[PDB]
Amino acid sequence: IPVIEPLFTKVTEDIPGAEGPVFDKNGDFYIVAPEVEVNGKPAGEILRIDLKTGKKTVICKPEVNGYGGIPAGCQCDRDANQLFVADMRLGLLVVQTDGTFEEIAKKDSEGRRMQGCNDCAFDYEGNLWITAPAGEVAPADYTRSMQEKFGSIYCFTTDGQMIQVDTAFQFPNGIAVRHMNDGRPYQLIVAETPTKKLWSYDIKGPAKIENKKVWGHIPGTHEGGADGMDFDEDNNLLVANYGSSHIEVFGPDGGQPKMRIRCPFEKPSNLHFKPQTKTIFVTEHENNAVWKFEWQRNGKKQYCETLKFGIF
Ligand SMILES: [Ca+2]
Ligand SMILES: [Ca+2]
Repeated sequence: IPVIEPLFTKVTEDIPGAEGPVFDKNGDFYIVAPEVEVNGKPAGEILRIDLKTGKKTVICKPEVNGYGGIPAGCQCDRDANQLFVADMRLGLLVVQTDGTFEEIAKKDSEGRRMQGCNDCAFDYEGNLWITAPAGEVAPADYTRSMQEKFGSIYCFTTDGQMIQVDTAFQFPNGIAVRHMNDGRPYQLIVAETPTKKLWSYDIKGPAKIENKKVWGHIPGTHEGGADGMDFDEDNNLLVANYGSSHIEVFGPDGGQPKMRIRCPFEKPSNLHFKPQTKTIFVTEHENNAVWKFEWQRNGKKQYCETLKFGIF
């Protein structure tokens, strides 16, 4: 498999469990620090990074009734410049730029208690597909599906429904949505970390997925596997292979990677493209840092980059 070795340039450092990189509607950059702790208890943070200086500013330190969150993944909204954040303890959060936030769901559409989330992906229809590898949200005792298959998948719809669309995953992690050229959402890709698998589903409509399939295979037998993921403008899927020192590049049809990207570290965690560029910001756990490198092309536009009142 072809492997490229692009220059990785340092962005920022010392962010415990550096995760969920995201750009907002203003082009501002954000990173989540799920692993920040205060006396052994979770006290996760959501930070804004000044790309010019690399200086950090924590805008939000989410906690509900004394229970600190473990913010792990982000997506920027389109109709409002707010961030939807997958939290391993609090579920789904909506965080404002001023640092204020709200807890979206205690329970799903079936009245079942909400599970802690890790990552999420907005489709062009505005529906948010979320991976839920943790057990029930706080106040429940923290649990994660690294060993047992109780990880779930949710779809938070435009009409405000938190619908569990699937479950029985062994740590569902990264997630991405494939769209047709006309903008129609038609395939969901879900990373199941320890099993070294990328699963796919046909999106038949909002909160409606069918035909679960093993879409791709993540290289290596190291501890870890597929973490964060995103598509480039040609629909190639770049997946951070935690523990392999590489970001895998799958073609539109999946299977085995068609190329790998060597990182100057062992634990790439998540990645995100800078709008209108080929620049991919990469978070990694070895140094709890953020880097950036130039990919072959621009990234696929995130939902936040689309236009509600767009003519074409
Ligand atoms: Ca993740
Ligand atoms: Ca991303």
